[PDB]
Amino acid sequence: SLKFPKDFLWGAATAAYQIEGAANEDGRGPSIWDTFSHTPGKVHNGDNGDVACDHYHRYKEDVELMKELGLNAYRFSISWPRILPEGEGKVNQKGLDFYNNLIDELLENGIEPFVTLYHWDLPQALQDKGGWENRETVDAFAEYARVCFERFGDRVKYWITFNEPNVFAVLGYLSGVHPPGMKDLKKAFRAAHNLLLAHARAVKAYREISQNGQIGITLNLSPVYPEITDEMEILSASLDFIGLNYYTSNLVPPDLPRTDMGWEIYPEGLYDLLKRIHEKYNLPIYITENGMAVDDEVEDGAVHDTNRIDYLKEHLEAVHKAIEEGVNVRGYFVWSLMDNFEWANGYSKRFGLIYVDYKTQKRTPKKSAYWYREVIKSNGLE
Amino acid sequence: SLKFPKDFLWGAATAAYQIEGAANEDGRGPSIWDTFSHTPGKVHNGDNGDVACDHYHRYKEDVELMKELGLNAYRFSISWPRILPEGEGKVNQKGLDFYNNLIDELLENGIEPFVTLYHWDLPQALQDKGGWENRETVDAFAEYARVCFERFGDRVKYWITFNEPNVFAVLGYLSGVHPPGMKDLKKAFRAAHNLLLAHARAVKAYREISQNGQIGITLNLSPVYPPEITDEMEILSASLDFIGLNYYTSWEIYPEGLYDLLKRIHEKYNLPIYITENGMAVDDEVEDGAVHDTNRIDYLKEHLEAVHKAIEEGVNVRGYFVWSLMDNFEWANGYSKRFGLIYVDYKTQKRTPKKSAYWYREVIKSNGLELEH
Repeated sequence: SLKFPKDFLWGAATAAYQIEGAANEDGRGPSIWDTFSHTPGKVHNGDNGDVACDHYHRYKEDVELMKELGLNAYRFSISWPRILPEGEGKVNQKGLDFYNNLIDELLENGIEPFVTLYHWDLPQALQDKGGWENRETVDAFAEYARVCFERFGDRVKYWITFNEPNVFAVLGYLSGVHPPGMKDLKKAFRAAHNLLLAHARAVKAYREISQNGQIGITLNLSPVYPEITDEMEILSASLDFIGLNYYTSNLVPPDLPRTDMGWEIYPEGLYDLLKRIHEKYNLPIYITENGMAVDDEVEDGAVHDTNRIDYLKEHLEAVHKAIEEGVNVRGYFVWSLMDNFEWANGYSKRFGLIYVDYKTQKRTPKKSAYWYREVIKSNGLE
Repeated sequence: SLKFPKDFLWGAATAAYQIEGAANEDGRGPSIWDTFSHTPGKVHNGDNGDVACDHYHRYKEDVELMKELGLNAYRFSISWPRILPEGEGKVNQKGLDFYNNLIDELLENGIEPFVTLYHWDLPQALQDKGGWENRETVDAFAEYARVCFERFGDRVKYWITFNEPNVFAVLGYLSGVHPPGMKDLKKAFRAAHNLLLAHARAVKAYREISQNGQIGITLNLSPVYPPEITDEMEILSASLDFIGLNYYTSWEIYPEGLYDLLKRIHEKYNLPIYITENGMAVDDEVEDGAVHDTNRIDYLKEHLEAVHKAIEEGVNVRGYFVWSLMDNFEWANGYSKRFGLIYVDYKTQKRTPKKSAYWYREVIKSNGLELEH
C-alpha cells in the first residue's frame, strides 16, 4: 500500500466553457470559443458549448456528486465573459451570484475551491479589438482578476492565473487549430508577451490585497498537438506553487498502448518530470491535470472504464515514488470530473470520472469514480 | 389616378440577417451581428437573429406570398458568412444551394432578383483581424463578390454592393450603437475608406466578367440615427449603373423631402434611380386575424405621390421597393419595430398579410394610385 501526505489534496478539475452551458443566459457575453464552435469546420461534428453539461443549472447536483466522491478540493474556472460580458466595465451580478453559490456549496461539503481565472474563454469583445495582441486586453484582465479576488477571495484561497498559456499560444497563434485561429510567429510572440504581463499584474494585484491564500500557474511541459519596463514587471511575479498538467510525453521507439486520443500511456515520464522540477526548483507542486480519454459506453446503466482506472493507478504510483524521494507534490486533480466539451474534439472525447449523456444530461458515475472515492478515503493505493 | 411607367419595378425589400434564421445551420459562419445580439445590453430585450422569420426554411411560402402580392422584383441580401463562413477561402455549397433555390423560385414566379452583397453582416472571423480597419477585409470582399457573380449572375441582373455604407460607418465606428461598437473618428474614416475601395474593387470585378446586368449602391441621404492616391482614383474609377435611395424621413413623416431629393439627384447627378427602401414602423396588432395598418397605407401612398410628381418632371425613377416585405429583426431595436407589409408572429412563424399588403397588391395590378382634391 502507498500512502500520501496527510493533508494531500484530492480533487477533480473542470473548465467553465467545457461544462457550464447557459452560454447566452443570465447576462453572459460571448467568448472566442462561442464564435469558434459556431464556425463550420472548427470543431468535431459542429459541437458547441451552448448547453455542454448544463452545469450552470445543475451545479447543486454536481456538488453533491463531488461529496459522494469524497473530494476535498475542486478545480474550476470562472468564465470571464460571465463576469464582464465585454471583458471590462459593466459587471454581471447574476454571474457573481452563480460563483458565490458554487463556492459556498463547495465549502458546505468540505470541498476547497481551486479557481482558474483564464481557461481559454477570452471575451469576444476584446478579440474584436485584437485580443491578446492588444495591451488593453492586459488592462481588462487585471481589472477582471481584481474583481474575482475582491468578491471571492474571502472564501477562495487557491488561485490560478492561466491554464497552459504555453499551449494556447501555440494552438491559437502558431498552428491555428484553436481560436483566434492564426498562424504567425510574430503574432504568437506578441500574444505570449502580453500573456506574461497579464499574469504578472494579476499576481501582483493578488499580493496587493493580501489574502492568506496562494496563487500560481499551470503548464503542460510535453504536450502533444493534433519594452524594458514590461520585462521587469514580468520577472517580479514570483509564484506560490506550480501546477503541472501531465497526459503523456511527446517523445514516445517503445511499443506502448494508446488512449482514445492516440496518446501513448507513459507514467514514468510523470515521475521524471516531477523529479526534474524538484531539482531545478523548490516550490510546491500540484498535479492540476492528469487523465485519459476512453471510448466510454453506458451499458446496463454502468460504464466499466477499467482502462482509466489503471492509467490513474499507474500515474498515482509515479507521483508516490516521487514524493518518496522528496518532491513536494501537495495535491492531485483528475481531468476530468465529468465528460465535457473537449475544445476542437467536441464531445467525442470523454475524460470524466462521471459519464454525461448529453441528450438527457443524466450523470452516471463511472467505475473510476467509485475507485477514486476509495483512494481518497484510504489516502492511497494498493 | 397617377400611373407609373410600364416597366416600372414594384417590389419589397429584406436583408439576410433580419429574416433568414438558421444562423448556425447548413455551413453558415457567424456574423458580427450574431456576436452583437448575443451580448447583453446591445439589442432591445435581448432579441437575436438565430431564428428571425425562419425564412431560410420557409422561403417557398414567402415567395408564394410575393406572387400573391404581385411583385415583379424582390430585394434581398446574401449573407456573406453563409457563402464563406470565415469571409474567405472555403465556399459553403449548402449556402450556394439555398440562394440558387431562392433565385430560381423567384424567377419561376416572375419576380426579378435585386441582390445586395453587403447588408451589415460582416463575417466575425474578419472582425477578429480588425474588420473594416484591415485592408485584408477589402480583398475578402472582392473575392466574395466574385463568387456570387459567377454562381448567381447568369440569373441575377441587378446588384447592390453596400446598403447604406454611410450609416454603418457612423453607427459602428462613431456612435457605437452598432457592431463593432467603437467610438473613434479616425477609425470611422479608415473603415469608410476601406468600404469605398472594396465597393470599387467589386464593381470592377463585375465589369471584368461583363454580365449585362446592372450594378450600383444604396444610400440614405437624410438618416435620423434614432493619401494612398492610387486608392482614391481607384474609388472614382467605379462608375455606377444606378443609385439606390433609402428614404424614411428627413420620425417625422415628410414625403415632400423625398420629392425634393429625387429632383436634385436628377439635377446634380444622373443615374437611373431605384428607391430601394421606403416604409414606416407602426405598433401593429392582430385584432382577430387582421392588421388594420391604415397608417402604413397613408405613408406609402403619400410617398408614392412624391415619386410620381418627380417622374412626370423627368426624374428617371425605375423602381420602388417597400421596406419591409415582412416584419423582421430590426437591428438594435430587435423585433419591437414592425415595418412589414406582412405580419409575422414569432411564436408560431405564422404570416398574416396586413392591410397594406392588400392595398399594395392593387397598386401593382393597376400600376398606379387613386387621388382626390
